[PDB]
This record gives sequence, structure tokens and C-alpha cells, in this order.
Amino acid sequence: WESKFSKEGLTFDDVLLVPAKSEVLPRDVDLSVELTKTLKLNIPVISAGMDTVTESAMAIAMARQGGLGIIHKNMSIEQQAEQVDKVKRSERGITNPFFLTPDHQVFDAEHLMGKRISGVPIEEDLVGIITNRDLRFISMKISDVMTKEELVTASVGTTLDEAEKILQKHKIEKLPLVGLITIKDIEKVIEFPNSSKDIHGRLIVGAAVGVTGDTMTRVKKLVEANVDVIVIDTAHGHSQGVLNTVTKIRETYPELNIIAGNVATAEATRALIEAGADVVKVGIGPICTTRVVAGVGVPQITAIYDCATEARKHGKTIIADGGIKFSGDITKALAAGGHAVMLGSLLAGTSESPGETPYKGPVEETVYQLVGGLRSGMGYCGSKDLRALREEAQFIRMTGA
Amino acid sequence: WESKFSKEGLTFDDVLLVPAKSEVLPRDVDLSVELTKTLKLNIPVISAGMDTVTESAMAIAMARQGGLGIIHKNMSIEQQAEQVDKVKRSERGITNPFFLTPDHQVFDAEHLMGKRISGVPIEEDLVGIITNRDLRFISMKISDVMTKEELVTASVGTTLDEAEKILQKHKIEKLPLVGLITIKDIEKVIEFPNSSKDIHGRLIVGAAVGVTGDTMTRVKKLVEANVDVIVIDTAHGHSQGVLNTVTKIRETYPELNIIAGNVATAEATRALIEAGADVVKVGIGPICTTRVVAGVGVPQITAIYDCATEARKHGKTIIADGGIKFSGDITKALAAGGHAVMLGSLLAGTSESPGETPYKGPVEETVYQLVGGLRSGMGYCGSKDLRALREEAQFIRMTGA
Amino acid sequence: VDKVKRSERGITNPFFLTPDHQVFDAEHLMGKYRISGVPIVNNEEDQKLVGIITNRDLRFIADYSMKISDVMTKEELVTASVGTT
Ligand SMILES: Nc1ncnc2c1ncn2[C@@H]1O[C@H](COP(=O)(O)OP(=O)(O)OP(=O)(O)OP(=O)(O)OC[C@H]2O[C@@H](n3cnc4c(N)ncnc43)[C@H](O)[C@@H]2O)[C@@H](O)[C@H]1O
Ligand SMILES: Nc1ncnc2c1ncn2[C@@H]1O[C@H](COP(=O)(O)OP(=O)(O)OP(=O)(O)OP(=O)(O)OC[C@H]2O[C@@H](n3cnc4c(N)ncnc43)[C@H](O)[C@@H]2O)[C@@H](O)[C@H]1O
Ligand SMILES: Nc1ncnc2c1ncn2[C@@H]1O[C@H](COP(=O)(O)OP(=O)(O)OP(=O)(O)OP(=O)(O)OC[C@H]2O[C@@H](n3cnc4c(N)ncnc43)[C@H](O)[C@@H]2O)[C@@H](O)[C@H]1O
Ligand SMILES: [Mg+2]
Ligand SMILES: [Mg+2]
Ligand SMILES: [Mg+2]
Repeated sequence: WESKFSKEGLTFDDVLLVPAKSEVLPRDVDLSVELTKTLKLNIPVISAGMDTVTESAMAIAMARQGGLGIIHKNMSIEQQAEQVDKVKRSERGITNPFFLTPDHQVFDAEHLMGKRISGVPIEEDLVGIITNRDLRFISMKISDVMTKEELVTASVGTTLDEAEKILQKHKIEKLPLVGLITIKDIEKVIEFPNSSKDIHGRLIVGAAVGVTGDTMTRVKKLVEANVDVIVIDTAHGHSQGVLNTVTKIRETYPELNIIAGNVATAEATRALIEAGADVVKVGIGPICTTRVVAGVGVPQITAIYDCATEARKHGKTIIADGGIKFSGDITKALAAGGHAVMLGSLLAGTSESPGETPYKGPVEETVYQLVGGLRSGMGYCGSKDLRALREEAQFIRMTGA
Repeated sequence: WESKFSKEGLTFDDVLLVPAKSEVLPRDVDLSVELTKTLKLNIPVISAGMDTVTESAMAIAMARQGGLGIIHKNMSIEQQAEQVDKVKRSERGITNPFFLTPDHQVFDAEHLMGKRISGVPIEEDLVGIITNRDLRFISMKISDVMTKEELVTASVGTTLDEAEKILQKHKIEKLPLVGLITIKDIEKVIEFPNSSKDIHGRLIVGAAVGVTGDTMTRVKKLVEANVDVIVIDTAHGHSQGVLNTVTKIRETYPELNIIAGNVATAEATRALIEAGADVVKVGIGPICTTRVVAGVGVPQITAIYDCATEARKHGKTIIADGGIKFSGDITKALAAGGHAVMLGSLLAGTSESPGETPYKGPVEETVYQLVGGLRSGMGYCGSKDLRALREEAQFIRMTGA
Repeated sequence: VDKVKRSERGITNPFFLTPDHQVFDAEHLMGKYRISGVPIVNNEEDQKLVGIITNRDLRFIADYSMKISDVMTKEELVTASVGTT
């Protein structure tokens, strides 16, 4: 009753980071973060498990840049496991390509192309190939007037080196495997050297789990899809139902990476860790609904710091899921103690975001500017890597002016 | 980790100056400031080394009023040394005047005039003189119908007194030196009694230096141009590259005045002083970019006070480069401990500012109103001179209301 | 007036090159005149068509100065006679 109003809380706009001596330039800063022994990122950015942010396209783009994507749970157990599998199997350089027959018309091909592939190999038991440049000399007509005689095909097992070469020789960008190896397929295997991967070189991916009756079956299929981390995502993780679900999943899958639902106090962070969570996601009402509707909330900087302080007593990790609005907030969120930040609204309108509906272009645009601001902030702070920003950077408290 | 959020920070709008007993009127206040033993100002105002603020025109106007101009570095090493030399050679009362020949047309003269001179003496191996009033009785025609017979010329070495007299006798305002001595040239040698000058009576000037590969060559030519102070200007002076550049310049030119790049902590101020800087420029994110992009910043009043406290332990000087928006902020910035303020945005649109592009008129308009407010503030504080404002004026902390 | 009278000249004088030149040479021509193709002749005198080089050909090469002869299209080279519609 007497300590009812003792606590104080700071948000992003209450603090600024203080410059310190710096021996490193913003570009030479290390942005890698080790969430668990088996979940390492090269940039500390995670796309949220929301149906407006992250499906397989976003998760692949996020992982390609060194981050992580969380497949949302607003889909059936079967679809979500397919989304996870689609990310894990990517960057292999195509066993199931799109196909047509000589009976179809070019109108079928163009629409299959528009829905962004540029080549369609030509029933149940290879005759040709039709591409975009073939469409320039055509007038939907019929697809049998395709590239039928001059067909360059490879064997199944042909190496990428045994390509980028057959292709350069025949000046062709597609190579069917009588499968498919393209030339974008070969070059995207080099364009992303910072790609976050598991120990077998596959792109990492995460999947969202709630606390319902079928989440044990959902986790089962996601684990069977080689998901790298399960995000038990709830509005209040300090509930007993979340704690029990965390423990039941830990005891069933002892080595599975687990991220647990939004909390904002050290006490809740300890409960989630003791239940078996590897990573604690932080953010309770970071004029959002929770504050207006329920009167509940914690200023995010205070939440990050209090939860980070508790989590690193146990050697565990914090994810800052909340009100990041500029690149400078990422620098504050991590310097306050967070190991990685989660984004949703910032990435919701990008090209790799779900649906076609505000358009924001490729998500690489946004992540580049956000990471660029982080690098600039770590330069001012002299932050060698992310632990130095976390453990040593100092803040200055500001009046609102 | 525990002192991560301990520090507090004050900006201009958080404080007000408290009136004290006053024995001096605002007009009898001394505004002189001694930045170094060889860099003294009569007003504590410095125009910033920005390509939108300070070139030779601004530096001459600033020095004429008792201040200082910093030639920006967005030009070649040769141009910048020429800009410095153009300020150092001014107020001599013209060895290289504009010239034409009897073959040219009056259209050539008017355009040479418009680009603000009023007289053009009339090849490689004096025949006439053409002026603005001659143009009233002309119709671009040809320049040979000029003032050719009634030519009043003086010898090289004729004293100003040996003028203001030849001119008053022949009722003419131009006197060629078969060079040029005008009448504005003679009268501007008296109009500016507060002009800040070196020990040889030349207008002081400063030049901007970064930390690149050729800055040692840049400093070499600027020193060869008799620059009074070098401003090593960077976004983060607490970097090791800045410290090394400060030391290398100090060891090469031991008596050269050095102002060092933006810092906002006592620790950085000590580093810059120990590296060899004479004056430390203060201002890191004083909703600017640094705060939004990097999350870094220090409220300027706290920055000035902390850096001034450290600098005067070593007997050195602080320049307040930041968010001054009214004349009252100059009074706060100096009372917080700064020895002089740097301005950029306020002077960017003035007549003496670079280019023709918001127009703000002569820069003497702005500096007069800004200094007028400072004088008024020192009157309220009873500040005899600038040290009394710095060392004795008290502030009151205000809620935002 | 002369510029309009000479607009539709029908190109009788085609801009060509030889296998001796480097691939840079070809990019120069394409980039200078907004042209997408250079026919390659055996010599400056006996202008005899040996090959043609184009941008889609340039795409298949990392920047290189290799002889255009190992780069150009020669095996399935398609021409037409003067006077074809
Ligand atoms: N069926 C499918 N199933 C699954 N995923 C698929 C897919 N098709 C594409 N994808 C995916 O789509 C991604 C996007 O890459 P692409 O769509 O391949 O994009 P690109 O490499 O830039 O091709 P571009 O658009 O330049 O081709 P163009 O017609 O100009 O130039 C192509 C030229 O190649 C020629 N060509 C192709 N095969 C030929 C052959 N056998 N013989 C002769 N010419 C051939 C054509 O005639 C034409 O001139 C791929 O990475 C892949 O993952
Ligand atoms: N060539 C040059 N090179 C470098 N810097 C230059 C320059 N010319 C000017 N400047 C600079 O420009 C600055 C501006 O000063 P000015 O341009 O001289 O401005 P001012 O003194 O106010 O002259 P005003 O505009 O009133 O002259 P007006 O024609 O009415 O009245 C002038 C009268 O003088 C008479 N006059 C001049 N010389 C005469 C002569 N030899 N014999 C007879 N009449 C003569 C004319 O006929 C006319 O009636 C100078 O301070 C100087 O630094
Ligand atoms: N030397 C010259 N002198 C004067 N004016 C000139 C000129 N060259 C061009 N012009 C003028 O410039 C314009 C010609 O260029 P544009 O007509 O404007 O260009 P485009 O064909 O639209 O280019 P694109 O990029 O699609 O073609 P690609 O590389 O795929 O190229 C076609 C594809 O087919 C292949 N190909 C082309 N010809 C071939 C042939 N004979 N045999 C085999 N393959 C051939 C190529 O390898 C490539 O894959 C016209 O105004 C023309 O009059
Ligand atoms: Mg294409
Ligand atoms: Mg006049
Ligand atoms: Mg083409």
C-alpha cells in the first residue's frame, strides 16, 4: 500500500545516449548477437510474429540480412509448418518448379509469371521452356510456339559451378534438371554473406505459439519442420497458463529454443526463465490500447533494463518488443540491455510483408536505414560490439525542454 | 550498468538566469573574450565553418564587428588558403583592381559592376575611369566615351590622409594609384573600432579542418596564409583519429591556435586538451539527426557546464556550438560557462552568407539584435564582463508550466 | 529544317567493329549512341560479317576486356539480304 506509487519509469524519449571515447568507425562495428547457444543473429533485428509482417517471404529476407523472422500463428498448424519448411529449404540454389503443357496458352504462362518467376518449363509422366523474353516476340495464342528444339538441360546433381557456366556458354539463365537451377538462384547464394544460419547452413526461422488446446500439436509439427525457435506469444506471460505451457514444452523438447510472451518486470522475467524459457520478450503497453483500455503499462526503457538485469543473472537473453519508432530507438533499446529488438509496424508495409493490402518498398531498404542508425550510435558510444553497448554505454535523462 | 541512467541533463528551455544586483547598464558591458593568448574577440560570436554561412565575406563582417569567422572546408586547399588570405589582407584601404580597355563596351562595365563595385579603371602593359554616375548620362555603346581627360591619379605610397583630401578637392570618390584607394575604402577603416585583430592589426580569421588524408597539407597552406586559428571539426572529437590529428598538428605547429571537434563530456574535453587543443567546441545533438538517427545527444546547457568545468581546470576555453535560437540563449550559453557561441543557421540567410540561394539582410542586423539581447541579460545579472557572467551568474530550473 | 529533312534516312552506314577490339570498345559504342547492337566485320576494308555483340551478351560477362571474338555470337548468326522487306 505504501510502495504502491514508489516505482519510476523511463521511455525512449526520456533518455539519450552519451558519447564516449571511440576507437571504431560505425562500419567496423560488430552487430552479432547470441540469443542462445543455437540461435545466433548477425544483426539484432527480428520481424514480429504478426499476420501483417512475417510469413516465409519476410523470414527469408530477414535471415538473409542476418536477422530472424517469426512466422505468425494466424494460420493452421499445417500451413505454418509449411512456412517454416519453406524457409529452411531456401538458399539451396528448385525440386518443385511450375510447369505447363503444350496444350496451354501463353495467357496461362503470363499470369503464372505475374503471380514473379521468369521461366516456365513445359504431363504427369520435358518438351520445352517459355520465358519472358519469348513473350516479347508474341497475342496470347498458344504455348506450343515456345523454345522447343534448342533445349539445354543438365543432370540431377549438376553442381552450381557446373552452371553459371552451362548458362554463360548457352547465354541462357534457366537450366532444367531432367528440377530447376536459375541464375538468380546461383547469385543469391553469394549476395548475402551475413545470413544467419543454423549449424547445417540453413536459414534460421521462428514460429509463433499461443496458449490454446492444440499448441502442443502445433509445436510438434513446427519442430518436425526443423524450426529453430518457438515464440510462445501472449499478452501477459506472467500468467500461470503461460508458465505451465513453457514448462510442458521444455520438458517435451529439452533442447528446443523457446522465446516467451510479453513481460515487463524482473519478477516475471524470473518466472519465465524458471519455467524453462531461453529468451524473454519484453513489452507491456510500450497511448496504446493496454494503457487506455486497462490502465496497464511499463515505460519500455525501464522494462528493458529491469528485465535485462534479471535475465543476465541467469545467463539468458531479452528481446525488446515495443515502441521503436526511429533508428535511434534501436540504439537505446539495446543499450538499455536488450539483446535484439522486434519490429512489426515498421516492416508491415514492405514488399516481403504479407498480402498487397502503406507501401514501403523492399524490407532491405528499412533494415539498412535502421541498422545504419544503430551503427552510427555505437560509433558515438565507442561500442565495439553489442555487449559493449549493453554493458558500458551510459544514458542521460532529459526533461521533455 | 547501475550508473547507466544516473546522469541528468538540462537544455536551454529548462533554465532561466536570475537577476542580481547590477551597477552597470547594458551598454557599458564588456563583451571581450580571450579564447587564447593570440585569439581575442571583442564580441563572443563566431560564424560556423559551414558552406552556407562563412566564406571571406562573412569572416570579414564577423571580424569587423569584433567576432570571428571560420572559413568552411567544402573547397579545395588552394581556395581556402585564398579565402583566409583575402580576410587577412582586408582593411588595408586595392593592389589588384578590376580593369577594362577602350575596346570594351559599357555593357561589359555594368555587368562587372553588378557582380557591387562602382568604378572600373581603364592592356597588359591608365587611360580613363568609368563609374556609375557616368552610366546615368548614357545605350551600352562603347566604353571609350568615359572620363578620359580629367584624370586625377596619385602615386603608389600616397597616404590615406593624402586622400579623403585629393578626393574632397576634386569631388571624386576614386583615386587610382599609377592600384586603387576608394572613399568607402578610407571610411571603413574608421567605421569598425571593435574589429578583432591580430598583433599586427590584421583581421583575424579561422579555417575548418577535418580528419582526412590531406588535412596536413591543408593546415600547411592555411598556416602559410597566416590563418589565426584552425578548427579541427568532426562529429565526434572523442575519437582516436581526432586526438591523433590534434597531436600531430600541435607537434608540427606548436604555437598555432587549435579549436577541436564537437564533444559533450568532461572526459572528452580532457582528451582534446591533452592531445593539444587550445579551445574545445561543445555540441553533440544539441529533434536533430543525431538523436533521431543514432539515439545520441547531450542537453546543451549540461554539455557546456560539464565541458567548461573541465576546461578551466586546465586554463582552456570552450566554444558553444549548438541549438541557440534566440538572443536569450546566448546569455544562457555563456553564463553556463562557454566563452563564445558559434552560429550557423541564424547567419545562413544573410547578405554576407555564401551564394544567393531565406534572405535575412545584412548580418550586422542579426548580430546587433543578438548582442543587444546578451547586453540586456548581463544587465539583469549585474555582469561586469564575460567572466562575471560565466563565474557568478546563477540559474533557476523551470518546469516546462 | 535540314534536321527534319534528314531524319528518316532509311542505316546504310552501320557502326561496326572487329574481333581485335576489346569488350570495352563495344560498351563505348552502345552507351554513347543508345545502341543495343554492334555487328562485327572481319576487317576495316573487306567488311565481311563475322559476328554481332549486344547488351544481353554483355550481361553474361563480368567486366572483361577479353577479345570480343570469344564473347560475340557466331554459330547461329542470322542475316538477311539487302532489299528484303
Ligand atoms: N518454374 C519455376 N519454378 C520455381 N521457381 C521458379 C521458376 N521460374 C523461376 N523461379 C524462381 O524465380 C526466381 C527469379 O529469377 P528469374 O525469374 O530467372 O529472373 P532472371 O534470372 O533475372 O531472368 P530474366 O527475367 O532476366 O530472364 P529472360 O527472360 O530475360 O532470359 C531468359 C532466357 O533464357 C532462355 N532460355 C531458357 N531456357 C532455355 C533453354 N533450355 N534453351 C534455350 N534458351 C533457353 C530464354 O529463351 C530467354 O531468352 C528464380 O531465382 C527462381 O527461384
Ligand atoms: N576596380 C575595383 N577593383 C577592386 N575593388 C573595387 C573596384 N572598384 C570598387 N571597388 C571596391 O568597391 C567598394 C565600394 O565602394 P564604391 O564602389 O567606391 O562606392 P562609393 O564610394 O559609395 O561610390 P559611388 O557609387 O557613390 O560613386 P559615384 O559613381 O556616385 O561617384 C564616382 C564619381 O567619381 C568620378 N571620378 C572617379 N575617378 C575620377 C577621375 N580620375 N577623374 C574624374 N572624375 C573621376 C566619376 O566621374 C563619378 O562622378 C570600394 O570600397 C572598393 O573596395
Ligand atoms: N551499328 C549501328 N549503327 C547504326 N544504328 C544502330 C546500330 N546498332 C543499333 N542501331 C540503332 O539503335 C537501335 C537499336 O537498339 P534498340 O532496338 O533500341 O534496342 P533493343 O533491340 O530494344 O534492345 P535489347 O536490349 O532488347 O536487345 P538485346 O540486347 O536483347 O539484343 C538482341 C538479342 O538477340 C541476339 N541477336 C541479335 N542479333 C542476332 C543475330 N544476327 N544472330 C544471333 N543472335 C542475335 C543478341 O545476342 C541478343 O541476345 C535502333 O535505333 C537502331 O537503328
Ligand atoms: Mg530481361
Ligand atoms: Mg551615387
Ligand atoms: Mg533484350
